[PDB]
Amino acid sequence: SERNDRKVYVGKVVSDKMDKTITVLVETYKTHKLYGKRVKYSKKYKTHDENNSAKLGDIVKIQETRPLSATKRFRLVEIVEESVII
Amino acid sequence: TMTDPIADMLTRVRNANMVRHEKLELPASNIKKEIAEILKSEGFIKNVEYVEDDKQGVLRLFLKYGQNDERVITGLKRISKPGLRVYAKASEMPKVLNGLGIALVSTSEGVITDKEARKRNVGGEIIAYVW
Amino acid sequence: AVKIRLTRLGSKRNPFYRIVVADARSPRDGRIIEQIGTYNPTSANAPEIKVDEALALKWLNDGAKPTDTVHNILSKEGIMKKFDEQKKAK
Amino acid sequence: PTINQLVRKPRQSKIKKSDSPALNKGFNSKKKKFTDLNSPQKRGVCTRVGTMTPRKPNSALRKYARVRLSNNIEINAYIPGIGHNLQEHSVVLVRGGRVRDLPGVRYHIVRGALDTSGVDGRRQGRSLYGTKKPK
Amino acid sequence: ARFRGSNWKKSRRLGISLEKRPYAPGQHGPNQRKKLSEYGLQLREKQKLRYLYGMTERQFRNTFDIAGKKFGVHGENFMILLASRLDAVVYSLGLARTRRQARQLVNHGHILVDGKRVDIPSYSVKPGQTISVREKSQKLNIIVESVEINNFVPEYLNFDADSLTGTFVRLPERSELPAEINEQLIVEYYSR
Amino acid sequence: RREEETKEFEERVVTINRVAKVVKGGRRFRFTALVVVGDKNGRVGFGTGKAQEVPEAIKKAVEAAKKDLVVVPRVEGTTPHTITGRYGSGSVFMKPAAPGTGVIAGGPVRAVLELAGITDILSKSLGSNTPINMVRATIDGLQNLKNAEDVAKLRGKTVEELYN
RNA sequence: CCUAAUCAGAAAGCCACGGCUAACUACGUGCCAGCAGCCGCGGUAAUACGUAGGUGGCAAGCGUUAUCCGGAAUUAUUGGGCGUAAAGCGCGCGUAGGCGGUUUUUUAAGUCUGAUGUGAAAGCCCACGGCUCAACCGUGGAGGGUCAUUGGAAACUGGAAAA
RNA sequence: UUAGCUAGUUGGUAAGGUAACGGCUUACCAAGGCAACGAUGCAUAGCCGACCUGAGAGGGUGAUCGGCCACACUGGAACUG
Repeated sequence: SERNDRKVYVGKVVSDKMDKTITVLVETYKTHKLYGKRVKYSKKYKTHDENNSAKLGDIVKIQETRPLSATKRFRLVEIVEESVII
Repeated sequence: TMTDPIADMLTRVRNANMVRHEKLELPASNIKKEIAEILKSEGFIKNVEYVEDDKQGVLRLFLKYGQNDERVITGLKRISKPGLRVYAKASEMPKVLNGLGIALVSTSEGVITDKEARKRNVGGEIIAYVW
Repeated sequence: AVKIRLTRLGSKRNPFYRIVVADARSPRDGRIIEQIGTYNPTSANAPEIKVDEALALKWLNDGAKPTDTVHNILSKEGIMKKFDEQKKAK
Repeated sequence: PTINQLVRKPRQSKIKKSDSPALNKGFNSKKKKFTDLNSPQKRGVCTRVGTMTPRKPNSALRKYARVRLSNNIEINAYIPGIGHNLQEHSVVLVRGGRVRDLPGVRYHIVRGALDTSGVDGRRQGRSLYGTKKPK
Repeated sequence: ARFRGSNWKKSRRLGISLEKRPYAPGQHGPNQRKKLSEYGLQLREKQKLRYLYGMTERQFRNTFDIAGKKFGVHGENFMILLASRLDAVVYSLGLARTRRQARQLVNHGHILVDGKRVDIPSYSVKPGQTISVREKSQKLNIIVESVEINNFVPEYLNFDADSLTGTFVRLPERSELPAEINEQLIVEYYSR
Repeated sequence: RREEETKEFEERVVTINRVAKVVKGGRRFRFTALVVVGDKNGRVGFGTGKAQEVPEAIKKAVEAAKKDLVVVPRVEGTTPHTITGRYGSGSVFMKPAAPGTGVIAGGPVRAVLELAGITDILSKSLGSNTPINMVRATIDGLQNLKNAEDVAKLRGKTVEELYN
């Protein structure tokens, strides 16, 4: 079926030390029920590469795919920004 | 390092109330000019006069006082301050002192008094009450 | 395995059943899917009954087996007449 | 405190404590643990009835009793009213409530529910102390 | 415990009318007694409204807070509700000599609200309603004894005296209801 | 300042204490009593005094009460708007109310507001529970209270564009 | 459930009365017996023990006990404080984090705004209707997301670029 | 006054297996993964629509009623369907 534009989550890479898999760190910031301020808490989405195409420190977005391995689900769609030491 | 310019202007205004001096000096800003204009339009400010020198400001304003030298407001403070920013919808927008006072609020189309902001059904981030 | 059925809701002496689509596995007074109408055996002869008769045809056309009780009321209403006019036509 | 300093800690309270520390009853039998069973009153066998005196400025020979409860704990409770129909080995129902005579006793039994019979020497507070309406 | 008291001693305390009245009840009654604090004033007002119709407190609070539902001022609504009871409608129209006679007339069922039997004095009368006398029982000594005297008639309630039929017309108020009272104290009593 | 016995008045006492002064030998005491005074039509004032007996002390408090006076800006049988009073940790907070509610507050402040002619008003005492400080804070709140005409004259614009 | 007949005859008590908190007199007692939620009563004239009368509250219910919330602003975002009352560590360097000078352009994530789907029903609230009324039940409405998608705005927060 | 936890763990390959994807299981290769934004442990506890309270924000509870989950003297397993 074609009904989902899959949940696209931008983020950055944290490590590349496993075959065809990376650990994208999605970033967002969420509120607090008691007060009304905002604070950011991170996550670490593992991701399925084809040939370890993504690099360390890269900026990339991902999408829902399917359960692919033991606690890794999302696939990459497009590398956003790739660079060297800044 | 100054965390907030609105806090500075409101402290200057209140500290001008406590000793009563017609003239005050404060580095200007676009939001500062707009809120000063709305202050004059409510009736609390006798006159407004911007000046230019290196680089910003410095906004000089002329206060207002009653014939018996009575301060118009009985209090003045902000709501949206750093760390805890605040926002306000169109219907939820508060009526401080009802008609008596007004509620400066910054909107997607510009900063206006509390009234027009509830009339147009467009809210925004409040800045400071005044009453 | 889904059928029109009634869910009683009254308190002790004046029960107030509801017309609603449901699966037979579910409890009579458990969960439902989408409400249509209601039922009331009291305060009037003939009783007071309401019915969707617009989306009720949807569930009869895509599959359901209303009880003979529901047959009575719908035949008194004549929407089941249009249902069979649609079915046995061809 | 500052709002972020209040975000990263749950704004802890001053949670209270109980006034009947045997409002709780441990597991009766067939077990060794102590249940958290709550009750407004507990029965118990009284292993001795005694009498003690309060501290200053009050002075009186105040009548108390130590009782073994269902939860196999040891508490003290003073008997109210005129006359007490109890002694060692007497079972009794127990209420909760502290008295300022002396610590080590913070309950008081209920008169007329258990072996402790109500005293008919009263006619005004009859619904307490077990007295029944006279005619 | 709707009503089984003398109901005079209470009026002796409150100073209100539905030789002996200058005093106060009881042995320590006639001489000097305590002063009145605000809580006492509020309780006195509550009793002065409650014993008037002879109903109870667990009903009083419910009647009070079902008057807190509609719009407008609170007290006036409370009184227009509590004078909208069946006994108020029966007696304040002139079918009795006191409030309790109306209670015995309604619990007996001598009245016919909308020409129907009713056995409660707590029913809420409504506009566009009539009330009858169970015409079989329109000629007992007490009934025709009470109706003949034109005791009083407010303008929100009518009559056909020969036909013994009353009817509600318009919402009353303190201006049209005698035995006028204070509203602020009684509502403030149910605050604390 | 400018006491007047020309208007109607309603004396109202808040509290009485038995207050003592210790000297060598005996122990000297002198009763005290505070009072509030107003005509319940828009004018109010409190009062204090001390004497060796109740009636003389309360008479002193009342005769000193008229000398301090309050304009009581009132509207529609209610305060024009909501405020917070503060005087020496005797904080207090008031807020207008729809008609038919009535003054709800503490005993002393109820007497203060009932005797200043306000019918329906919402408030709650805070901070200290001593009658004197919260009563004085209440009066201070009434001193720095304003109405639509008291402000519309000040600001260049007028009423009917800014109104409760 | 209704018709007709008969009788006030079968159907009422509990708590409290020093203040808080509405409601006092006599007697017994005399730091004993006792009361006690607190402040506290009682050693010979107890409005606080007990009893009698009277009174107040409440009612076919009433009081005690346990538990929870409020009061309690006594976890204080709305809504707390830190000289002396509990509370600034001994101070320094500094990570993570929180916060952010002035102006312009830009993005539209936050924000504001509209629609769409959804937040079962029962329940709370509102309005009405039906059980003699109420309780109750039904009906319908509103309300309810830190919800998702999407159409717009760009002062402010945020992202980028330029002073 | 619970600071390191995890070795089928994490990743891959291949196969098997499951209605299905999946270390779900096997054999081989690799050493990663989780954790101060609170892992793991310990202790308690079914969850929710709601109920009680509170003006409001909140606090407490999960009795009836409905939804979901877990279990049927205790532990293991599988046939039917």
